[PDB]
Amino acid sequence: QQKLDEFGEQLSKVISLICVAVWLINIGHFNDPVHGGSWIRGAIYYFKIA
Amino acid sequence: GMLDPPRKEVMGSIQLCRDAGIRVIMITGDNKGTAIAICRRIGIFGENEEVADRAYTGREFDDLPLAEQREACRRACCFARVEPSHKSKIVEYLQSYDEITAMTGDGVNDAPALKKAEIGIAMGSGTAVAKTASEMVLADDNFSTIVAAVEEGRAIYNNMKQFIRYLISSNVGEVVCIFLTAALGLPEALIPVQLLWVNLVTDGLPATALGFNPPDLDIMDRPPRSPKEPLISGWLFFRYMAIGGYVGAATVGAAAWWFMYAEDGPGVTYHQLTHFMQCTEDHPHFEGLDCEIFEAPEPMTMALSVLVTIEMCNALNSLSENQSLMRMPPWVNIWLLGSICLSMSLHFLILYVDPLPMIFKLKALDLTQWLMVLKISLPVIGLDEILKFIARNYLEG
Amino acid sequence: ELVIEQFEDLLVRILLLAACISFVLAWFEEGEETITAFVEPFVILLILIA
Amino acid sequence: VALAVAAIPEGLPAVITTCLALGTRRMAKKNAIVRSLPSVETLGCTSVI
Ligand SMILES: C/C=C(/C)C(=O)O[C@H]1C(C)=C2[C@H]([C@@H]1OC(=O)CCCCCCC)[C@@](C)(OC(C)=O)C[C@H](OC(=O)CCC)[C@@]1(O)[C@H]2OC(=O)[C@@]1(C)O
Ligand code: NA
Repeated sequence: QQKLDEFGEQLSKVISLICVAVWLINIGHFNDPVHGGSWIRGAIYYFKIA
Repeated sequence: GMLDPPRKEVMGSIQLCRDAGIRVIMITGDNKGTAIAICRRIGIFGENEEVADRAYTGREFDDLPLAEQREACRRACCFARVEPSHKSKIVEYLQSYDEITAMTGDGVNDAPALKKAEIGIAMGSGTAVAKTASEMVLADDNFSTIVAAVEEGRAIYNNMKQFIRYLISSNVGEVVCIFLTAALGLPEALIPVQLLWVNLVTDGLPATALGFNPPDLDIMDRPPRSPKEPLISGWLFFRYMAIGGYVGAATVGAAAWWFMYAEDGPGVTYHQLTHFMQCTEDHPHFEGLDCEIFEAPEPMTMALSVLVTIEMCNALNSLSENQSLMRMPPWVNIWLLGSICLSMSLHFLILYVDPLPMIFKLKALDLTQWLMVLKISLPVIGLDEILKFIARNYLEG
Repeated sequence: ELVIEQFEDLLVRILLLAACISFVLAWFEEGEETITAFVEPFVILLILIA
Repeated sequence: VALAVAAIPEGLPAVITTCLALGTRRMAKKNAIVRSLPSVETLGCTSVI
């Protein structure tokens, strides 16, 4: 159980580490003011892979 | 019925020059009649355009009053029955308007004008005289080569403009540093031997790398730049004016820092470091330590490190004039990256390799030390990054 | 004649003047580090000649 | 001598030559042989041919 709880504590950190990494992989989206990238549409994408 | 026909690419090439805001004037020893007819075939004149006041024989041009001759040169696109002198004269009038003028030809009758013009361009299959009197030669007699040379010329100048501003911006900060310590009474923060290494190798590579920055796309869709366009002026003056002061205080600062708040040689936290001269003379004054602590190669290494680190940052800031690195990433010019890496690798070399730091009067610094330099240097990027933001918004753009 | 014209530039002259002044101040220093004192004069000279 | 050396960009001329020399070789590929390095800069500035 200690081993399984440990795995969980580490896992939550790795996921976060990724969710933040993916955010950095797509920073260039602040260079295209077209309507095809409103705050709502893009947000859904991160909360989609999250 | 026969004629001396225009080359195939000519018409197209004339259009491209026109798109780049470049005018084309025909100056020929041939007769007016055929000179105009060729002008129409290649697009210098319209099919049914009226050229009564846009085409002249050399004599007709000479008869015009001294005043109107100059104007005719800005209006007319065809000069015929000309003598060698007429060509250089026409070129001279053009230059009287401060216009950068080019001359293309192949005959010895073009030599004078090819000499007079800023850019003499000879045909690859033309006479030796024309060639030896020119700045360039079109190895393939193709007029399109001119356009490509103009594009290359514009691109090369935009890059030169960058590394020129870069290297010269650096020299500004260095002067501030030498002046700060001079009036602040502080000791030598940077010796000449160090500056030379920075303005030749440290910044040398970065500068060269800037010469290979990617050229703009609309470069041939813009008119010619004014010959009097200053490299640094206006907001860029103040901007570089600010960047200079920072580097001047970051170096003189990181140097005075070691002398007071560093855990390697504390000094008078009351700024009495200003009297480091009155140490060997009146030791029992407010010293209590070896006076050779001022000639210590530790603080200077702190100054140089900041200088070097700042420059490498200002090198990435030179990739563009008013564009944030967020828009134009530092990796847009791979040669620039490999450039900064080669400069830093040579900085560590000038510190560790004993035979060097003894000459440049330096001394390697530990991890904690570098972490400091990265706190007075790195912020220079955000500094200029802000100044840019102010230009493309609060200003014209 | 070509060489003489290489030293007509103002800055190249100022840099040359600084070289000589730097060479004079060289003969006025302790003998603990003299082998690494005439570097500035030579370097600034090696460049101008380059 | 410190102010002099600090104000004058010692390497500027070496950067220019290298740039121009490499740019010329690139132009030669475009079939434009440049006999005068300083001309490269002036060409792009041409307003009248
Ligand atoms: C190299 C280093 C320095 C510090 C130098 O003296 O450069 C000045 C100077 C001569 C000019 C200036 C420098 O001016 C100042 O820094 C203002 C005076 C305060 C200095 C006080 C010292 C603590 C350039 C360098 O810099 C800034 C940052 O404003 C920009 C520009 O130069 C260009 O456009 C380059 C042309 C090859 C020139 O105003 C130029 O004068 C001209 O005729 C120009 C048109 O050339
Ligand atoms: Na010429």
